[PDB]
Amino acid sequence: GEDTVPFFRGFTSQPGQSTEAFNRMVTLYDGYATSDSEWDRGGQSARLTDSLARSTMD
Amino acid sequence: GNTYVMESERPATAESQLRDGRITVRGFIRLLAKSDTYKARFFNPATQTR
Amino acid sequence: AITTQGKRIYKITVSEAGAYATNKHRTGYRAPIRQSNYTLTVPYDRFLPEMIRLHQSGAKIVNVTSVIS
Amino acid sequence: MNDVFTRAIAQADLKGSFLLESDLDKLASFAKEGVKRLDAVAALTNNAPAIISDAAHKLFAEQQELIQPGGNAYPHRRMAACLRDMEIILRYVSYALLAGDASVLDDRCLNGLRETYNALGTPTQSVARAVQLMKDAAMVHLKSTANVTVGDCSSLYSEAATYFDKAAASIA
Amino acid sequence: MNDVFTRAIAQADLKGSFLLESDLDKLASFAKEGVKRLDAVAALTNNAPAIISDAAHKLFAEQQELIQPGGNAYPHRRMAACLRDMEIILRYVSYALLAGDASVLDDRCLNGLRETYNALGTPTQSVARAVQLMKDAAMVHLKSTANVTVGDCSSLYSEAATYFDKAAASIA
Amino acid sequence: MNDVFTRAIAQADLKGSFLLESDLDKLASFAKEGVKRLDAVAALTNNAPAIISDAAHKLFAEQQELIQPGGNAYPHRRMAACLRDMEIILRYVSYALLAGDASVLDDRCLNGLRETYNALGTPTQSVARAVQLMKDAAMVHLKSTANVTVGDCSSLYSEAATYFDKAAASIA
Amino acid sequence: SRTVITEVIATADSQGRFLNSTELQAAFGRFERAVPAIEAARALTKNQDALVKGAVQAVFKKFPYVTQPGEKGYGDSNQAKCARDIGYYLRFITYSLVASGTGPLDDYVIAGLREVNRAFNLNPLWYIEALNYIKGETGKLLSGQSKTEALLYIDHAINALS
Amino acid sequence: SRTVITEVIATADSQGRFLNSTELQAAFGRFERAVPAIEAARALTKNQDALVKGAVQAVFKKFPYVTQPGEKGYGDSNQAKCARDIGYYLRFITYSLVASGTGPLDDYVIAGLREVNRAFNLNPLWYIEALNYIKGETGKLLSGQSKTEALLYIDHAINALS
Amino acid sequence: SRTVITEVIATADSQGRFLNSTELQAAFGRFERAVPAIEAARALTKNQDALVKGAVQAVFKKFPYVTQPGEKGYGDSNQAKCARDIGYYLRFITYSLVASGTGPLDDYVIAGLREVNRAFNLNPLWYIEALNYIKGETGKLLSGQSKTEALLYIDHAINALS
Amino acid sequence: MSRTVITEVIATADSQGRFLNSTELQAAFGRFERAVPAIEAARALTKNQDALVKGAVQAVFKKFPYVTQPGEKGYGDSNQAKCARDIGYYLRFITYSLVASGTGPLDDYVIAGLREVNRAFNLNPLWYIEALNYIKGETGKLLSGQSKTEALLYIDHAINALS
Amino acid sequence: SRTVITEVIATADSQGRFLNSTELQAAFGRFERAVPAIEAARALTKNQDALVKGAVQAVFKKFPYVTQPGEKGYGDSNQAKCARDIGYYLRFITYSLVASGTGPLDDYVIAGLREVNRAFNLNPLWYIEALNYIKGETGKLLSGQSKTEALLYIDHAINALS
Ligand SMILES: CCC1=C(C)/C(=C/C2=NC(=C\c3[nH]c(/C=C4/NC(=O)[C@H](C)[C@H]4CC)c(C)c3CCC(=O)O)/C(CCC(=O)O)=C2C)NC1=O
Ligand SMILES: CCC1=C(C)/C(=C/C2=NC(=C\c3[nH]c(/C=C4\NC(=O)[C@H](C)[C@H]4CC)c(C)c3CCC(=O)O)/C(CCC(=O)O)=C2C)NC1=O
Ligand SMILES: CCC1=C(C)/C(=C/C2=NC(=C\c3[nH]c(/C=C4\NC(=O)[C@H](C)[C@H]4CC)c(C)c3CCC(=O)O)/C(CCC(=O)O)=C2C)NC1=O
Ligand SMILES: CCC1=C(C)/C(=C/C2=NC(=C\c3[nH]c(/C=C4\NC(=O)[C@H](C)[C@H]4CC)c(C)c3CCC(=O)O)/C(CCC(=O)O)=C2C)NC1=O
Ligand SMILES: CCC1=C(C)/C(=C/C2=NC(=C\c3[nH]c(/C=C4\NC(=O)[C@H](C)[C@H]4CC)c(C)c3CCC(=O)O)/C(CCC(=O)O)=C2C)NC1=O
Ligand SMILES: CCC1=C(C)/C(=C/C2=NC(=C\c3[nH]c(/C=C4\NC(=O)[C@H](C)[C@H]4CC)c(C)c3CCC(=O)O)/C(CCC(=O)O)=C2C)NC1=O
Ligand SMILES: CCC1=C(C)/C(=C/C2=NC(=C\c3[nH]c(/C=C4\NC(=O)[C@H](C)[C@H]4CC)c(C)c3CCC(=O)O)/C(CCC(=O)O)=C2C)NC1=O
Ligand SMILES: CCC1=C(C)/C(=C/C2=NC(=C\c3[nH]c(/C=C4\NC(=O)[C@H](C)[C@H]4CC)c(C)c3CCC(=O)O)/C(CCC(=O)O)=C2C)NC1=O
Ligand SMILES: CCC1=C(C)/C(=C/C2=NC(=C\c3[nH]c(/C=C4\NC(=O)[C@H](C)[C@H]4CC)c(C)c3CCC(=O)O)/C(CCC(=O)O)=C2C)NC1=O
Ligand SMILES: CCC1=C(C)/C(=C/C2=NC(=C\c3[nH]c(/C=C4\NC(=O)[C@H](C)[C@H]4CC)c(C)c3CCC(=O)O)/C(CCC(=O)O)=C2C)NC1=O
Ligand SMILES: CCC1=C(C)/C(=C/C2=NC(=C\c3[nH]c(/C=C4\NC(=O)[C@H](C)[C@H]4CC)c(C)c3CCC(=O)O)/C(CCC(=O)O)=C2C)NC1=O
Repeated sequence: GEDTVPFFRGFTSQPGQSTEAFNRMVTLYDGYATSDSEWDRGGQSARLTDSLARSTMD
Repeated sequence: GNTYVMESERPATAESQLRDGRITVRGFIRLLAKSDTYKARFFNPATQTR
Repeated sequence: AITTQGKRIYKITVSEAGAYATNKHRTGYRAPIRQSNYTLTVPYDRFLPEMIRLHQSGAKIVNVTSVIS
Repeated sequence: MNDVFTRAIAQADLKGSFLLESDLDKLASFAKEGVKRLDAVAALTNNAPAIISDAAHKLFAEQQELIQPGGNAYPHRRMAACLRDMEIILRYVSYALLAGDASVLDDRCLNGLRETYNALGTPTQSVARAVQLMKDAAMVHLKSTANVTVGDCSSLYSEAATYFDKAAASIA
Repeated sequence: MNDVFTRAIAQADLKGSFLLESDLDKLASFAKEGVKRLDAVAALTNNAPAIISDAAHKLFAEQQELIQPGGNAYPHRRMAACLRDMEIILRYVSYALLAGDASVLDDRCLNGLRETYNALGTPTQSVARAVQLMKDAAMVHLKSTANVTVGDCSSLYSEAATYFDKAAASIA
Repeated sequence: MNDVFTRAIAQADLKGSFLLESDLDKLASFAKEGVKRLDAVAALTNNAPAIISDAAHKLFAEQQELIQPGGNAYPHRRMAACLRDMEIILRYVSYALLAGDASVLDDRCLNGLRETYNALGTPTQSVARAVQLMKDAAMVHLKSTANVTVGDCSSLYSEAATYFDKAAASIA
Repeated sequence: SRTVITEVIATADSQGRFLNSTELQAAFGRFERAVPAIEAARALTKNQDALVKGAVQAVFKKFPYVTQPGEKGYGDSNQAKCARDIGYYLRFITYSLVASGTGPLDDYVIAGLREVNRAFNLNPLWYIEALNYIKGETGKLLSGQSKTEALLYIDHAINALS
Repeated sequence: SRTVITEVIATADSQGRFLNSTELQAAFGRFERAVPAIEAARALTKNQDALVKGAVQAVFKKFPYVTQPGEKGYGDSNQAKCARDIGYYLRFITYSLVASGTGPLDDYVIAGLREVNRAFNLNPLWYIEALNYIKGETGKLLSGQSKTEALLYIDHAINALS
Repeated sequence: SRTVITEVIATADSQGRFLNSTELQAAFGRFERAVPAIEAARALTKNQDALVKGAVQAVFKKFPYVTQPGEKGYGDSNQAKCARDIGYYLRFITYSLVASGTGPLDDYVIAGLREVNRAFNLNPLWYIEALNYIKGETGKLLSGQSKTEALLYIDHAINALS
Repeated sequence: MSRTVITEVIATADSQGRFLNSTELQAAFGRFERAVPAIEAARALTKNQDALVKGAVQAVFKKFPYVTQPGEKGYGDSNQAKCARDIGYYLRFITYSLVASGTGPLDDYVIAGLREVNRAFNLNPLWYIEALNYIKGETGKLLSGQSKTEALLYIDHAINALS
Repeated sequence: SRTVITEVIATADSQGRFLNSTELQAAFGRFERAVPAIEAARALTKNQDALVKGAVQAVFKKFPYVTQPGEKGYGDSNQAKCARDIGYYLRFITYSLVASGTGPLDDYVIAGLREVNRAFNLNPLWYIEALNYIKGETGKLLSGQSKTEALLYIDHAINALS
């Protein structure tokens, strides 16, 4: 909505959402503490790309 | 992404305008995305896919 | 945006016409019901998408005024 | 935002009883002639680049004040918006043609476009002239009978003329 | 959007001086008698759905036209809107009642609702006497001493009546 | 938002002629005096916090009721808004000064402020006095030539005078 | 009012391009669907009163326990309004049959159904059983296509009630 | 301003729903805490003048190097404004007690406090110590609950100062 | 039309803050660059008609398939439009030199180019070769800072056209 | 990820959190009934691809012969081999989209990124426009009835993408 | 950090576009302005200890009560910390001069200043006084271009403090 603060709707099935989004954002959240600055090196490498690779094929 | 937003970084004008309400919260989110520090945190050190 | 075209923001006054209310009811009230009449500030750059999305929402424009010139 | 069949159903609803036999027959005839109108609108969509090219070239031929310095279509973006406005207007006209109802056309931006152009300062009769030029190019491209057998199209052109005149009146 | 407490403090800040003793005394009178008003609003909230249902029954009994085709509530979703609207108006009555000030109802609802309903074309007098039906059912359930200590609430009844009256008058 | 060179380009384009050699000469005169103007804007920017502090201090000196109860800025939020609005007015006029033209100030700053102040009941004359106090402190601080080369600044004096004068006129 | 052509229009106008092959072909397909549905709706409009009344008595027969003092339908006025309710839904069945879409149904009755039923304490299963009665007759009254899309529409109606 | 019932009503309208238990219990909480705040307001009503005066002298005392000529403390209008300031703050404190919430205090003094504090060289710790003095006399003027919530409200005023 | 000053002020407004070392330095650096670009623009203006005719004949020579009758390049009205277009292009190059930024060229021509050209069937190679002749003639027109500025702006115009 | 009738049906039904209503089932039936003429068109165009590609080569040569001139990008044996291979690819993909009864194969395969190819390689669509025009001229007799207009639709969609 | 070349790179990257004439002009301007800035850097390099001691003793003059026992300035280790802080400030000012901007200064002091100021009660007025003394003495140490740009860096830091 125009007046709602965005939140993490992951871990929650969205209308017509892929089964992969749950797994990816589980792998990507990892708690409150996970910061995505230029440090911790986790906000730099694309963790999701390996999983996304499987989506195009079957 | 749970990065601490340091106090000097914030635009007082944008938050004041949202306080008046000429913009929705969505407009303030847009303006915040246009902030340089946002790119500095994410666009600047990370690959475009990441 | 910085260009002479990008400036000249245009105010938009929006009314929730009956079509918009019928659309919003059947899509579902996932957002709070806000009053029918509301003015919105839209620059030249995103001028078209505003009433585009409002038209797909079923709403209709009251009037449009230009902030700059 | 209702279709022609939805229009008839809406009247049947408001009068509170079932639809009448003549309404049923006219809607059946509309279903039969839907083949014709879908042919016409598909040709329109195919010929749409040709229609817009012809109409715009005739338009910029018949007047030059848009292209001269300071013109309403001079900065090479305003005339781009001109092209976009013609194509979207004819898109709406085709929408009304296939839907069989002008109420959806009026709801789609016709309630706002007149004051939009008034605020922009755009000459509205120029827009009407461009719409009529597209209407002419459209009827010309529709009279094209390539790779297709012949059938009744006069009523289709009547409906197209009514829609185009409605658009011209609504804009200006 | 204020209550008696906030509005009184507002006047105190207006004069710039401190609260008067008598002001604080009226405040204490409100506070100690507050739990009465709380029990009233709680009973209202609990009995709400039955109030809506039976007032709707009276609504349909005393007029048939809305049930007939073309009624402002004739479509299923338009009557659903009718019901949710009595719901929300009595809800705002409950709010202003708990706050003890009409201003919270005024600013939060009336300014937009007036134009909304006038545009919708629903008969304002009809909605007002529907508010009267709401008032009647609510007074029935408010007179109810169901499982509560007995006492005096005449002033509360009067002010609930006044809130219903202001809602009906503004909505008229 | 634009600057004077942009206006020259826009007028030349809308006529479709080029910028005349006299126009090029006056633009180059601005350019060589542009160094002068940048020093003026730097004097504004460095002294802007002190300018605003002193101007607000004196503003409260002549106007006591405003921070007294009943004043438009008596609550801390409202006088805070006073401070930051005077800040932003000075910042936008500084934008106009370094631009060498005024419409950059009007397009975003002086576009919607007056109607908001009329609706809110803000005393706009007090705001005009604040802006001319910005003038006073800007003259006090920009006349300081210590730690910078000496020269003529009557052009900058007149130009900043125009910007503050038109800001006060638009606001009030 | 989302008849198939209506969402065709919505998909077309949502983005910038004209109508491609798929929506034209779907519009054609609907335009041959129009006929058997039209005879189905006409046949049902011919058989109005007997069918609606029989549906009402079927509701009595499969739900006898309410028929006692305890029906919201108990009393001549309430039974008559049961009949008029069934008539309204028959109206909407015919309208959606003509419209080649759930348009009338989802626009009017399916829109905001469950909360209205909760407010008025009207068990949908009664309506569902009435439409199963309608299933029983329409198995004979209509044949082939007309039968098939009529059955599918009233299936969607059942699902809407559920 | 806002009292507890103001957040109550704002939330209830935010979800667009009727008030359940918890906010009604908050309504209680406010009602039974009203009386102690009531005599707190009584006391602060009676005592104001000496409170303001003592705040002036105490802030001049533990900050000696501000009193002398050549800085903020010197100049008669300066301490006149100090007195008016303290009167305003403790009046808003009385408002807080009456409202049983930060509402009036917050929206009247707390908003924009910092930028004013460095926008006029007015050191906040001046006001923290003024409110510390006010704690000093209220530790004796009031008693029991009235004392407790008055302490809490002046503490929040200090906390926003700090 | 955009000037270094214009982007500077727009970014400052977006951040809502005064101009620092970087913005003042950019302002300066654009200011000394103003005079040689002005000289370049004037030297291009004085050679306007010769440049237009030279571009016309250069486009005539480069593509053999443009001049013959029945083609889009052929035409007295077509060639009048050619000369008008070339005058527009070089005048807007001078405008960008005036602003000391590409913004004038950018918005005035570059915005809305490709879709317009494809809607009207305009070969971008035509404008590429025309501005290539402009490059060849302007290289001998100017030397030093003016030459560098003019060549950069015409190169950017070609890159947009290419 | 190709867009076709049934695939976009599945995507749309997944989108709204709903099952398949009357409209999607009827559209599926229409796709089944319309596939057979598309099958006939695809098979018939598969039979005579040699003549179509060779005639297209000569036709695009006739339209703008100057590209075949020496010193131009069109002159050269490798250029001719590439022309033949490209036009073969076009007819392959057009038959593909005829089979799928949707532009999605063409969309993804060619219409995705074709424009930058033309700009980066100076291959003005006009030659491929002439190629597809020749294809339509020849297929104006190859097919019949429904299959005729079916092939015409997709080839003209490719034209509009090129234009 | 943020130096003119770095903003140029990041901005060009934003719109996904190569560099243009304007940003190369800005880089050029940085290149010539570096030489006076480098000279200023040398001047501040060889005067560091005098800078520090003079600033600390100026703070003494304006704020001697700070050195009183029970306050911050009291304590030899406290004063070592004062001098170390001022030296850090001056080193970051040197980085700013060599950077043709305020990038490293912002990144390494301005990010998080007022927070620590509140934390250890570090009054920014102290550092305003220290940098004002540094400004006054650089009025003698430097002259002309280097003087003016170093002054702008120092007073930008001052205004950030204020
Ligand atoms: C779940 C939270 C909760 C509630 C709501 C509650 C009910 C409640 N309502 C009260 C006030 C009251 N309110 C009323 C009025 C009532 N009597 C009639 O006259 C009216 C129909 C009706 C008004 C709606 C009365 C009689 C009291 C008791 C005051 C007294 O006589 O001392 C009191 C104070 C009486 C006492 O404790 O000695 C209680 C306990 N108790 C709780 O723990
Ligand atoms: C939701 C609860 C929460 C957690 C779990 C949390 C940990 C946390 N520590 C962070 C950075 C930091 N955290 C510390 C603190 C540690 N490092 C030093 O060794 C200190 C001795 C020590 C403190 C005891 C420091 C110094 C940084 C800055 C490091 C950097 O990013 O450069 C960040 C990055 C935030 C940002 O800048 O956007 C997080 C999220 N923060 C939270 O809000
Ligand atoms: C786009 C950037 C931007 C601008 C330009 C801006 C100006 C601005 N000033 C406003 C009202 C106001 N303007 C003032 C100031 C005036 N009243 C008196 O105090 C003074 C004499 C005088 C100042 C010299 C005040 C006090 C208010 C709000 C009244 C209140 O706080 O209740 C408002 C409406 C509500 C608000 O946010 O305060 C805006 C939007 N705000 C922004 O975010
Ligand atoms: C999905 C897109 C589409 C396709 C594939 C299509 C082909 C098509 N259109 C048909 C009907 C037809 N279509 C037309 C077309 C008219 N003739 C006039 O000259 C006008 C140029 C034109 C516009 C009205 C005619 C005359 C018929 C046969 C008469 C009838 O409608 O039954 C038929 C049946 C005739 C037969 O097979 O023998 C086919 C196969 N039409 C389409 O819309
Ligand atoms: C919902 C559908 C929709 C419509 C109908 C619409 C009309 C429309 N046309 C506009 C600009 C424009 N439109 C035109 C076209 C007109 N002037 C020419 O001379 C022609 C005769 C004529 C074309 C028929 C022009 C020249 C402009 C530029 C006006 C300006 O830059 O100030 C604008 C302002 C923003 C923009 O597009 O840049 C709108 C809102 N916008 C929409 O989103
Ligand atoms: C901000 C708080 C709020 C208010 C003030 C409110 C009233 C309200 N009623 C509305 C529509 C409506 N309201 C009604 C009810 C009226 N017509 C008849 O049925 C009755 C006699 C009468 C009710 C007693 C109807 C039927 C509509 C739909 C109008 C239509 O479909 O044309 C609308 C427009 C969109 C909507 O919410 O449905 C509002 C805002 N709703 C809110 O959430
Ligand atoms: C197209 C829109 C439409 C709908 C959705 C509709 C159903 C409907 N049923 C209603 C109540 C009712 N509905 C019924 C009929 C039901 N109760 C019995 O158990 C039967 C098993 C069953 C019949 C299948 C009865 C008896 C009432 C009266 C209950 C009351 O008034 O509270 C009402 C309230 C208005 C009135 O009193 O007439 C409606 C609108 N009628 C419509 O025109
Ligand atoms: C309802 C909102 C509101 C508040 C909060 C308020 C208090 C208040 N007093 C002020 C001035 C002042 N405040 C003080 C008091 C401080 N200086 C020292 O003397 C004392 C130790 C210390 C007191 C604890 C002084 C001396 C001034 C005058 C500043 C000057 O000399 O210019 C100011 C700043 C305006 C100015 O500088 O003239 C405010 C906001 N007034 C209001 O309308
Ligand atoms: C000020 C902004 C502006 C620009 C940039 C501009 C270029 C331009 N020239 C046009 C016409 C034309 N332009 C040309 C010239 C080109 N074709 C070849 O002959 C030459 C190699 C080449 C010139 C160097 C021709 C021949 C036409 C004829 C109409 C056509 O068929 O497109 C058109 C289409 C509408 C018209 O003017 O009639 C545009 C947009 N017009 C503008 O208002
Ligand atoms: C990024 C480089 C950096 C800087 C710039 C920095 C400033 C700094 N100085 C500090 C201590 C201090 N800073 C001062 C200086 C002030 N106090 C007053 O007495 C003087 C008037 C005034 C000097 C002008 C003093 C006395 C202390 C010791 C007491 C304390 O604040 O904890 C502290 C608290 C931690 C500590 O040093 O023990 C910081 C963070 N720290 C850093 O790591
Ligand atoms: C980005 C770095 C930069 C800065 C900071 C800068 C300021 C500046 N302006 C200059 C010219 C000047 N600037 C001024 C303006 C000042 N003198 C007047 O008295 C006023 C107090 C004030 C204007 C309001 C004057 C008078 C001159 C010398 C005459 C002239 O303009 O040619 C000079 C040349 C003198 C020298 O090198 O010592 C500098 C350095 N130039 C730069 O490239």
